[PDB]
Amino acid sequence: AGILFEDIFDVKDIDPEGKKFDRVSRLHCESESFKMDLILDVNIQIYPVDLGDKFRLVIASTLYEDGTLDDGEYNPTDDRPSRADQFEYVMYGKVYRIEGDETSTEAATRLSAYVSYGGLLMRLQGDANNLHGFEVDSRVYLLMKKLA
Amino acid sequence: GEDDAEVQQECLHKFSTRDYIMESIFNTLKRYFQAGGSPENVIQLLSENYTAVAQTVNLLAEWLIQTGVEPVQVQETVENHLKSLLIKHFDPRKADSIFTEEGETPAWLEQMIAHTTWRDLFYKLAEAHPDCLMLNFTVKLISDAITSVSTACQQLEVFSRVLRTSLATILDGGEENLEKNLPEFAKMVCHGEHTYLFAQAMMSVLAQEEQGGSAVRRIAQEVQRFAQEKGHDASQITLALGTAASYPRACQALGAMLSKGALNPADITVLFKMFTSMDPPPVELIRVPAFLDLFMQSLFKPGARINQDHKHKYIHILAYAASVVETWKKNKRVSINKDELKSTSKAVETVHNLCCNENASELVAELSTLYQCIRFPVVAMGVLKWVDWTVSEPRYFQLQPVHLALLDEISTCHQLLHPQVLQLLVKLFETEHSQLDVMEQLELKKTLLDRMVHLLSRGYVLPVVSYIRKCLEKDTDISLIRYFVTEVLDVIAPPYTSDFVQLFLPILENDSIADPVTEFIAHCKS
Amino acid sequence: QGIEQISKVYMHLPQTDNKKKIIITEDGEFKALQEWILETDGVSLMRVLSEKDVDPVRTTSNDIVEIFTVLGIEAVRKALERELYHVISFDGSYVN
Amino acid sequence: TGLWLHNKLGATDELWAPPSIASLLTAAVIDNIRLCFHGLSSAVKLKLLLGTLHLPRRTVDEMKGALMEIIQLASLDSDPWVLMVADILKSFPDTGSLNLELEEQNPNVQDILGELREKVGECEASAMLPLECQYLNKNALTT
Amino acid sequence: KAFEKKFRFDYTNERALRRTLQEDLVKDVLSNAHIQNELEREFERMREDREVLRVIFPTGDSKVVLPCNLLRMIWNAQKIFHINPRLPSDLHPIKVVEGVKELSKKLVIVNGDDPLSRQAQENATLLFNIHLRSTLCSRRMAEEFRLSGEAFDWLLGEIESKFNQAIAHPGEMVGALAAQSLGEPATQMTLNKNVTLGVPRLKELINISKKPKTPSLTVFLLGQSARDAERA
Amino acid sequence: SNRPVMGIVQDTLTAVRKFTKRDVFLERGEVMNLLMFLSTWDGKVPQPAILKPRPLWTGKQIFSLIIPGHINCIRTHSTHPDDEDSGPYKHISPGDTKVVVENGELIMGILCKKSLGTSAGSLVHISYLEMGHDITRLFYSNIQ
Repeated sequence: AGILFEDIFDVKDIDPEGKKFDRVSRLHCESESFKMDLILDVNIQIYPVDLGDKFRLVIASTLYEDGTLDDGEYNPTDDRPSRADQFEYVMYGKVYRIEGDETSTEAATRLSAYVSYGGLLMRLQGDANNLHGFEVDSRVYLLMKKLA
Repeated sequence: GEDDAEVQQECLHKFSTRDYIMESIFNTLKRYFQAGGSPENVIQLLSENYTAVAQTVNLLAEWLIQTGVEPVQVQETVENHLKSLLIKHFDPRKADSIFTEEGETPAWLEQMIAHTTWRDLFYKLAEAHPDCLMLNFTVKLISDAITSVSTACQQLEVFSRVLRTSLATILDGGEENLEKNLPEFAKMVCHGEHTYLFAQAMMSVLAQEEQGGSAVRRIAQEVQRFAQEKGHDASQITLALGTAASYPRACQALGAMLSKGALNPADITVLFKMFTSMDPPPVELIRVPAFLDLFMQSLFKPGARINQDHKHKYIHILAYAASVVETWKKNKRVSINKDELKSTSKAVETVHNLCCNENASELVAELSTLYQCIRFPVVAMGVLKWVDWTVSEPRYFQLQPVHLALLDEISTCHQLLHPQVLQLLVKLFETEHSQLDVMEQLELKKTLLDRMVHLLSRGYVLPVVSYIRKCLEKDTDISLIRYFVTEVLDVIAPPYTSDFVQLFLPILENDSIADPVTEFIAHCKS
Repeated sequence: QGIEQISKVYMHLPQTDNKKKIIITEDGEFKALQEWILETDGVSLMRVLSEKDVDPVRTTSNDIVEIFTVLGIEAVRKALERELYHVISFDGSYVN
Repeated sequence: TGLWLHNKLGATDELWAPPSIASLLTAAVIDNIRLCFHGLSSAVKLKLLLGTLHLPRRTVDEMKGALMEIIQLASLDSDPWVLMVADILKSFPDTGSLNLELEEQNPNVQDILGELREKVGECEASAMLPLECQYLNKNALTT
Repeated sequence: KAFEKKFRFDYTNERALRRTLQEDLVKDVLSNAHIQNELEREFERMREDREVLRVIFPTGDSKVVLPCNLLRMIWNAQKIFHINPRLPSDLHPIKVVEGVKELSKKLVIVNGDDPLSRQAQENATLLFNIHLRSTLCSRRMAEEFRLSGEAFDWLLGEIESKFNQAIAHPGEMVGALAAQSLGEPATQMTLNKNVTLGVPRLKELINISKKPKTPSLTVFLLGQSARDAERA
Repeated sequence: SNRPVMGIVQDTLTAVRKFTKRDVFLERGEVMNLLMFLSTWDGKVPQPAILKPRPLWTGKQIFSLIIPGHINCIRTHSTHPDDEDSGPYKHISPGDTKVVVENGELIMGILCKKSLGTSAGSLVHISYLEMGHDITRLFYSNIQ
C-alpha cells in the first residue's frame, strides 16, 4: 500500500490569524475518527476550499500503490497507475520534525508530525499509534479529496 | 535431611540475638523443643540479653509525666512513630494474608478503628489499593460506619444505592455543603462512561420534575464538568440526551465545540446560519455553561485567533443565547422575543473590543459606558473573566488597580454574581509578592476586605464570614481580621441577625477594638 | 567641601544592564541589581578612590593618562581597550 | 475480533471508551463485535458499547444495524451494567436519541427514583437553578 | 539546579538509559563503577569550568567568539548519518569522555612538554576546551543529540580539522590588518549625559592627550549608599 | 568582524524576499526557464510541491537547488513577530518568518538581509565556512 496515514477531516477554520498570503490559506481541520488536529497550508487559488468543507486526507510514501519507490524526481511521462488519480489535490513534501509529549522516563502518547510541501507547512497532532509511519527526513505525498 | 542443624540455628539466632524474648518466639521455641538439642540454654539465651528496655521506658515515661509536660504529647509521639513505621513497613501481600487466614480481621482491627489516626491510616492504605481484599473490605466497611470507587461501580446495585444516598445528601446540602457532598458522588460517577451515562440519564429524567429538578440538572452539569476535568468528552451524552437530536446541524456543531473544549468559526457559522434562519433552534439548546465559558475565553483572553467577519457572528450568537425569550406552549416555541438582542450584542461588541485591546486609565475614560453596559448580565460575566485573567497575572498590582472597582458595579447590580465575586477575591485575598512587600500585600488584602464587606452588605454574609473564620483559623493575620471588623462595624447597621453573629462574634473573640467592638459584642450577646 | 577639578556630579540609576551591579545569587543565577552611580565632569581618580563609602574596585575613569598615572600600564591597557571598544560599539557596529 | 477488543481495551483502569474509539475500532470490527461480544469481561463489553457513542453520526448511520444487534446482545449480559446501557442506548444507532422512560423494572433505578423524586420535591424551595440562567436577560429568565 | 539537572549525567534511573541507550550500554553503565566515576569526574571538571567562566565573564554574557561552531557541526553529523532522535543511541558515555579528552590533546596552539609550554597551551585553549567539554558532554550527547559512534568519530575529526584550519598563518601582517579593520569604521562613525564619541574621541584615544573634552569618573558605591538615594 | 563582507544587494535582495514567500508558485515552463540560469544544476527537475490539479513548484523549492551542499541554518525574517517563539506555532510559522535551511534545502521561511546579507551567521557565511570559497562564489552567481 505505502499509505502512512488516512482519515476524513473537516475544516474548522480557514485563515485564523487574518489573511497573510493572497493565494495560500492555513486551514485548521479536525478528524472525526482519529481525532487528529491538522494545520495545513493550502493553495486556495487553484483548489478553493471554504469553511465547513469535508475531505479525505491520505499521507502516502509513494503514489504507484505497489511499494515501488518514487525516486523523488519529476517524471511527467509515467504509465504506472498513480494513486493521485483518485484525488483532487496532491502535494509532495518532506517531514522535518516529529515532536511528542515524551519524557525521559516514558515514551510519547501524543505526537506532532510537521511536513513542508515546498514551503507550505502542515502539522498533524494526535495519538502516537497512528503516526508510526512518519520518520524525519522522509518524503511524503499528501492526497486530499473533497467529500460531498 | 533433618532440618535440625539449620532450623535450630534459625531459632537460636532469634534466641541469642540481643533482646528477642518478648515476641513468633513461641513458634520458634516449639520448632526447637520438638527438634531437641539444648532447650535449657535457650531460656538462658532469651533472658541473658534482656536489657529491661521496657522498665527503662517505665522510668523514663513516668519521669516525663513527673515533669508536668502533657502526656498527650507522649501519646502523639508514640502514635506517630508506630504509625510511620507501619506505613513504611506495610506489606499489601500480608494484609491480603490476614484476609486469607480469616475474612473478617480479628478484634485488633475493630479496636484500632476506634482511634482516629488508625482510621486515617486505613484510609491512606486502602484508597490506593482497589484489589487488596483486606484493604477494600476495610474501606467499604468504614464507609458503612470514602467508598472506594472501584467497589462503588463494580455493579449497578451498589453504585445506585450509594448514588441516591449521596445525591440525597447533596440536595440536603442546599448551596454550600455540595462542595463536600458532590465529589464523593462525582468521582464515583467519573470513573467509567457506563456509570456516567447511567447517572446522567437518571439525573436527566429526574430533572423533568418542575418541583426542583432544575437542581438535579445543575448537579448533572457539575458532574459533566468534573468528567471533563478527568479528560472524558461527554459531548454526545448531552447531545443525545437534550434536544440536539431535534436539529442535527446544531447537534454536530455544538458537540464538536464541546468535545474540543474550544470554539471555531465553522460550528459557530453553522449556529449563526441556524439562528439567522426563520426557524432559530431552541435557545436552551446552546445555553450550556462550559460552551458560554468557551465564548468567554475566546472573547476576553488576549487573542485567540479571530476574524472580523466572524467576530460579530460569535457576538450575535452569544447575544441570542443571552437575550431571546422562547415561550414553551407544551414544549412548543411559539413566541420568540428578539427585541433585547441588538442592544445586548452592541454592548458585548464594545466591551469585547475594550477587553481584547488589553486596557487601566482608558478604562476610567470609558467607565461611563462600562457601568452603563455591565447592567447586561452576560457582559458582566465577560468583564469578570477578562479582569480575572488580567489581575491573576503574577504581580499585576505593582502596575495599574482600577479593575477591582468594577466588581462593585457587578455584584451590587447582579445578585447571583455575589458567589463569583467572592470566589474571585478568595484568590486575590491570598496574593503574595516578594516585590510588593508584605506591607503592600496587606494593603491590597485590606482593599479586598473592604470589597468583601461591601459584598456582605448585599446579603452574601454566610460564606463571607465562614471563609473569614476559616482563614483566621488557618493565613489571615489578626491585623486583617481586626480591620475586617473595623470596616464592618463602621458600615453595618443594627439589628444583626444571629445567622451573622454566630460566625462574626466567636472569631471577634480574638480582639476587642477596631469603641464599636464593645457595643457590637454587648448588643449581640444581649 | 569636595575635591577640586570636579565641577559637576550627576547621580542616577542605570537602566541598562551593562553598568548594573551584576551578582551571582546563591542559586548560581545572574541577577542585575539596580544601584546608584555617579558620573562626574573633570577627573581626580586618586582622591575619589580614597574617599569613604566609595567602591574602590569598580570605580574607573574615561581619562587614560589618569589611569596610567594612578594604576599602571596593564590597567591603562585594559582601560584603553574598553574605551575604544565602547566608542566603536556605540553605533552598533562590531569589530573583532 | 474478541482478542482485538482485548488488545484495544485490556486496560481495566479505563472504564471509559478510549479517545478516538472509532479509530481504535474499524467498520469491519463494527460488524464483527457480534461474533465475540459476550466473550470478553463485562467491563470491556461496556467500554465498547459506550465507544459506540463517540463514533461519528454518519458512520453509525451506515452500520446502524450492527450496533442495533450489538445492543440487543448487550441487553442479555448478566452484569446489570450492560443491561441498562443497552436499555438507554437502544435507539441511538438508528434514531440518534436515547431511552428516557428508564424506570424499567430495575430495582436499583426504582430505589433511586423512589427516594430522589420526593427528596427533590421537598427540596424545591431554594432549588439552585442550572448555571445557564446567570447569563440570560430577565425576560427569558422569568419565562 | 538547572546546570546540574541539564549537565550532570544520571546513571541511577534505568528508565532514562533504556529510553536513550541500547540495553547492552545500559547494563554496562549500571554494572561497573569505573565508568560512573569517570562521568562524575566529567561533571566535576565541568563545574570547575563553570566557576572559571563565572570569574572570566562576571557580566553573564554567554555570547562569545570561538573557532569551531560545535552546534552546527553536531547538526551536520545528525543529518549526514541520518540520526533518528526518536530511538536509543549506541554511543558509550565513556567513549564520549575519552574522545573529547584525546581531541583536546590533539588541539595544539603552543607545542612542547615543559611546564611553561603546557601552561601556555592550557591557557590558549582554555575557553574553547571549556566550550567543547560543555557542548560534547555525555549528558547532552545522550539526551538531545543522540549521535552514533561513527557520527561522533566524524564529528571529532571535523572539529580537529577546522580548528587546525583556524590557527593564524605565520607571515600574516596582523598589524596592518588591525589598523585597517579599526580605521574603516571611523568612516561610518558620526556624532549623534553628553560625552564625546565618534572620531574626536577615537582621535584623542590614539592621539593621547592631556586635555579630555569630557573627562569623567563613572564612580560606583558599595554600602547602603549604592541603593539609598539620600546617602548617594 | 568575522562575517561576510559582501551579501545580496538591492534588486536581487528585494526579489528574493518576494521569491521565497510561501505563496510563490511557478508553472512548468517558468521553472524550466529558471533552471537554465543555474550553473550548478545536476539536470534533474525536482518533483513539484503540488502535482494536482496542476504541476506547480514553490519559490523555496527552486531556491533549495541554489543552496549548495548540505548546509544547515536557522535565522529569522526581519518581520518575525517576537512572541512567536513562545506560542503553539513555534516550528510551524503563520507568517513564514523563521528561515530553516536543512540539508541544503530551504524547507520554510522568507529570506532577507538578516539571512542573505552581510550579518554574521547569514546563509552565505555558513556556505563559505562549509563548502569553501569556490562553491560560495557559484552560490552568489546563481542567486544573482
